[PDB]
Amino acid sequence: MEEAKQKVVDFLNSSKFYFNDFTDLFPDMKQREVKKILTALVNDEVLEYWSSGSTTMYGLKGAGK
Amino acid sequence: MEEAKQKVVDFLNSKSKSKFYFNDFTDLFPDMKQREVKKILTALVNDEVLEYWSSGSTTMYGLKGA
Repeated sequence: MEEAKQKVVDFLNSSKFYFNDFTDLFPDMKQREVKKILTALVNDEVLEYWSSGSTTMYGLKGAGK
Repeated sequence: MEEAKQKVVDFLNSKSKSKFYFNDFTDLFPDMKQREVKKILTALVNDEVLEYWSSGSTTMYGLKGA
């Protein structure tokens, strides 16, 4: 798959991570760009996300369970 | 994803251990051919939804990260 998406899968495939923890890992990306990459992974069901506090939290599919 | 692949995902995303045998899945899909079940599971592994394990004389599958 895509390189930026694989970077996200490997980081978690190893704590609690929010949307801004990901935008920190992609310095040369826009907030818009990173949200799209993470949303594409949720669509494909590699990741699963939800509303947590005043932002969003992401994890590998089944993290909640 | 397609119905056959979503079926697999719903079963593993439950409260159910980390990995199951290839035959645990063919057990769930009695209608499907063994070849077709191996096909969808290999595809799910290719898309990194599932992790693949060689176990004994057979194979094991589970949610990536499990």
